[PDB]
Amino acid sequence: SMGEAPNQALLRILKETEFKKIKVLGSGAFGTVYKGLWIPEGEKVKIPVAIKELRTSPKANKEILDEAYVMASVDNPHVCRLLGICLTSTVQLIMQLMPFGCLLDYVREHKDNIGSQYLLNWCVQIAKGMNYLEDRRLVHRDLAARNVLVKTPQHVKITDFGRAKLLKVPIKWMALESILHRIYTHQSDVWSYGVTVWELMTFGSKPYDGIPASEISSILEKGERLPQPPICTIDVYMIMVKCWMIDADSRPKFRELIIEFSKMARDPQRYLVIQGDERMHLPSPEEDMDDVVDADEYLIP
Ligand SMILES: CC(C)(O)Cn1c(NC(=O)c2ccnc(-c3ccccc3)c2)nc2ccccc21
Repeated sequence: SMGEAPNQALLRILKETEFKKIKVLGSGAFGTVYKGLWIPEGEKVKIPVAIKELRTSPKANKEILDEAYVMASVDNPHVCRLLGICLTSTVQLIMQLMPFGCLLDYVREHKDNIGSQYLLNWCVQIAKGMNYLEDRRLVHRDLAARNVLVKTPQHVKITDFGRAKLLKVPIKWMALESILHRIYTHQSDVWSYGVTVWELMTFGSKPYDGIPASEISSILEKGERLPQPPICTIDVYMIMVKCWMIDADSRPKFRELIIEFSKMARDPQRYLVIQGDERMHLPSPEEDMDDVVDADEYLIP
């Protein structure tokens, strides 16, 4: 070809009869998400799934199918992949179940059991997910802690490709040039990565809390950034500050962020100071659960 390489991803279409809905997991601007089980007809397999549904019209269907295109196209351990779609009256996106929910809600609810090792490992895993999207020439355009999900406390993945593109908006996560000039690059995703880290290191504090969205661009033009979280050493805070430069190229690349956070993750208590960091433990690995298989172990030929 002359331009981008051909996208040879498989869009799998699933029957309504192949999966059960168990309960509702959430409802908001993103849509409505149900817990379910996907049982492929001719296989001794049960797959825990999230089933997304909109909150029916041509506008809704076009926009949700664009998201399905992008999700079906990605394949990385730190990115949520689409398992398939279902063509009932309402188009349903069938995704891998992330049992522990989004990372923002997780850090809020488990603040008193989250250690430096978990926080820094999460930063590494998000950076890998984003670096992969950069390899696929994809700008996420909505990276935040709410859009990172938790498969296990050890394993997180990036989600929500409803604004993802090739190379009411979230003003407080966006780079300055995105707010002013609608310019979006992988480096604008780095700014958002910085804000995402700040969310985690503050245990899910709202950025610029009280300051309205219209004040943000002039605040950033003057040079005011998000403050240093109590637990953050200058080493970690410097990296956030580097993500928030005016010059987009002067910000770090995701590959460098993988490197720096993985160096720090080898000696976590040198880079994050948390009271009682040693004694903390988070969980580690009704229904007939015998033939249950996680989607990550269910690979299509
Ligand atoms: C929105 C909410 C309530 O925080 C999501 N929530 C989930 N969510 C997924 O398992 C999932 C998987 C894959 N993708 C998504 C997606 C995709 C696009 C845009 C938003 C969410 C979502 N699992 C939960 C388990 C317990 C409690 C809450 C859970």
